[PDB]
Amino acid sequence: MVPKAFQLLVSDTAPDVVVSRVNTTECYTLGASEKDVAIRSRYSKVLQWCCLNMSNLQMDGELYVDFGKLLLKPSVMRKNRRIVSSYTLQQRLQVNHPYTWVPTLPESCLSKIQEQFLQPEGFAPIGKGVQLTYSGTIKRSKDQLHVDLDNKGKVLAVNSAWVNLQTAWCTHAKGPDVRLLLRSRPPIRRQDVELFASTPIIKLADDDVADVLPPEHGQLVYLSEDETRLFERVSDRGVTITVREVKRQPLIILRDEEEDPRVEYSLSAHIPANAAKATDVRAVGLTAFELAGRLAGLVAEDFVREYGCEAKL
Amino acid sequence: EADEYGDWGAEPGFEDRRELDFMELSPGSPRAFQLLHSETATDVGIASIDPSKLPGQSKVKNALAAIHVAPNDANKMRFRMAFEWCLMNIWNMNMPGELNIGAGKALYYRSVAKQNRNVMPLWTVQKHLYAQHPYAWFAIASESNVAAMESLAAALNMSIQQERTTSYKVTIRRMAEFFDCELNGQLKCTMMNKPWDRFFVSHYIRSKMPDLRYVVRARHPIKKRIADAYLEADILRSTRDSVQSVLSPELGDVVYCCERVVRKWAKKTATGVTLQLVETKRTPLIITKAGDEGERLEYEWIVPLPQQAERIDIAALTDELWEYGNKLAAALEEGMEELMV
Repeated sequence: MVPKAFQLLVSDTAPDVVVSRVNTTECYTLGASEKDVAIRSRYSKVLQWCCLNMSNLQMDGELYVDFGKLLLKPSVMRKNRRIVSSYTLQQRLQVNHPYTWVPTLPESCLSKIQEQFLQPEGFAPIGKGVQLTYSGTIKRSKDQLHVDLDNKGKVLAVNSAWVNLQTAWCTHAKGPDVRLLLRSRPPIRRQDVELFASTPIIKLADDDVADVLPPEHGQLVYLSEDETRLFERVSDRGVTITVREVKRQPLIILRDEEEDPRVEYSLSAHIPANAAKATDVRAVGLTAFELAGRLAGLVAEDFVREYGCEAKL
Repeated sequence: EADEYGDWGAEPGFEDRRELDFMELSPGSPRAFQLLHSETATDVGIASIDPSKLPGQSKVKNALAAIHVAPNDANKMRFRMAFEWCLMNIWNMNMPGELNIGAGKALYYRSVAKQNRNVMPLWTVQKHLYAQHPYAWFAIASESNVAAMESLAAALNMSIQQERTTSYKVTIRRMAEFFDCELNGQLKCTMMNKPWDRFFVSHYIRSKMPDLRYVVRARHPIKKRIADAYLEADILRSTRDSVQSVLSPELGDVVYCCERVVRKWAKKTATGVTLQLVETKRTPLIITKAGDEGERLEYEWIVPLPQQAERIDIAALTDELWEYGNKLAAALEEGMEELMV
């Protein structure tokens, strides 16, 4: 019903060449392009096209950027080739999901991020200190709803499954990788918001969570405790960017790939159908990319020191 | 169009279309074309990483993360793949062949000034350059390049072998069929090969002025009676001014001529392969093409294609050939700056 885009934008790669004309129809020679202009070109073009698609579909959207490590399954390589074409690598990643996204960031980096990224930027703290929330995932017959719960566990919000229309993966040697996505939420049908508010999803007991959801109403496949701190920046031209810092610890898990505390930083915005007509999404995308690159460069040293993920070929 | 990148989904059967990613062939004028660059590398390196301390990944002790590759290694790997492919094709045929590394500059041309995008990735450029073959190689050198190449040969312990031998090259056309011919200096008919068929051409575009081109070419077998008749027959008379054709009665007309001062430095490489350094000072003499005129000095590597039975180390041979081509380019570079097209 709608096209979707997948991109693996590895940094420090320049797949393009400048076509420099030389005087003596036309004639030219090839020259080395800049280090990473092509990445920004692809990101901006795909963002603009998919945002146009959304606008013609009067669908809301969100530009979601998070920081973590993208670990490829060892089965991605064929015939044991260390070096492979980027186009082939992307077409291989798309076919069967060999990629594994791990949103994380070292604990000690928080002060450095606040002093050298949040404070120098227009980013200012908002909200009321730190808010504790429970993020849960309810699988159903044909859909996978998401639910937010307060300290008591009451149903704060019910949301439909995120649909990703554009999924980019900025990848860096030393620093944490950056995943950039454009997401949409098909409207929750109204009964569901009611259905899940009345029925107690979870039953708190001395800070221990036991599922009490009626089994016919899906299963609580995923559940986690979240400590959320919000920062916001409303720059000129009426575009807002939000830094959500989440200390997340899962409680009820389905698979053994998500079982540890994790610190996540997410840059988010909004692309309303009406606003996007008068909004240059080019600037929003470029600003998000630049901010992500700056923070990745800031935290690269401590990410390497604490996690040791240094991809050297 | 807009799908020139790996976006907008996964089109089915990508491995079939992208199996020959390192080059560009259109199955049934070189058949095989690849374009390289000294600072551009579409290749991405899949390294080995240790995600022992990640959250959620404490049992997996090995994972893969994509990173950038130095363009030297990516070009090495692409050239090795293309060379292995062309070697496989040659060995499938009975063709004997050779790989020549020539020096010069490559110039292209756009069909129409409109719809010309300033910055494109390599593969679409390769597609455009192989669609109608809109390119031209200009082999250039200087007199200082003579001393530079002499010093390079002395450093590489090259053998002197041939010195300043003079020969000629001519082409005879019957119907549209074309014959290449090599003649000895004293108007002696020497060798009657068929024109070179290049199965693989690589435009390795360096950053600086000197530019390297690797070409793998083979000769079809020559049918006996025509070549034998050509051997004894006098084809090229020489007046005191220049050469002239006396081959009319039983041959098609001559189209091209040339005089070659040839200087060959040969040596055995690290592996069991013999390589040559050919210095060719060519004077066009009689020509029919509007661009051939002008004396041209060329420096080339020439390596005969090793046979299948010899079973030479292909990877090491490719590494040595790339290293020697880079050495040639580096030696020629300091002398080659004044051209500026």
